[PDB]
Amino acid sequence: PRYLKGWLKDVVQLSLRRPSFRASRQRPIISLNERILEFNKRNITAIIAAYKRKSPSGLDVERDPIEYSKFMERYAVGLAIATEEKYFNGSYETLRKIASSVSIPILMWDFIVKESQIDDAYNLGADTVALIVKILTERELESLLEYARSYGMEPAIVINDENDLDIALRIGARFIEIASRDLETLEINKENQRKLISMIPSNVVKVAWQGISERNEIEELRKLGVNAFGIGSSLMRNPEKIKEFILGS
Ligand SMILES: O=[N+]([O-])c1ccc2[nH]nnc2c1
Repeated sequence: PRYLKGWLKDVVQLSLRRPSFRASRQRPIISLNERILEFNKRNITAIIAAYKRKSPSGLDVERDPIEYSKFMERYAVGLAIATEEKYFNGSYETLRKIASSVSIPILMWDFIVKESQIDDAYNLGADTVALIVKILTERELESLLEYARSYGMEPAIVINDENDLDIALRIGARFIEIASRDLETLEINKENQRKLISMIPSNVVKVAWQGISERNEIEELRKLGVNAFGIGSSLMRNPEKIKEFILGS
């Protein structure tokens, strides 16, 4: 991983030590970026709903993850399931159970720093993973992206500034998450997010993530070329808000 400080250094150290999940996958791979483009062609707003029991940007939410994921199967283009243990209060078992219960694409959200965690995502049933530019060197990013694609996954490459975007293009990202929250300070900068979105080539599948809370914002971002919208805490609180994000109120 890159030289890191503070909580990022801590979470990367923890992830390096994460024991692997050693069972065979029992689920097809279903492409999250292809389904996003299908929604686009169908003029259906594409929301990637996240399940996260906690995050550094929100309070813990104790809801049944299965009931949540079955509800979202009706509406969302894909689910993102936060599996990191210390800061997201996640578990591989929650991912495994959700993947066993739903037939929409699933992204495993965690801090992926070694190949065995991509083996884990595949074996647990996730269709794809995020890879985070801020924590991985270019060589690790390239290696892990190639590794994930050898399983038939197309990872979301997470960026939050111009440096990250330059590295995403350099490693041949096809599917970019433009995160409006800086991982290190937790600050949201939407002006920067919109600038980055305007700099991405039109053939890359773009997900705007973090701080999206209104149908109007989604409509604005769609007009700038964004393909899909990742939304976590507002849906962890009120899953039915997803109906207004897709259909208006
Ligand atoms: O909780 N999540 O599943 C999840 C998904 C994507 C994200 N991007 N930035 N933070 C994120 C958290």
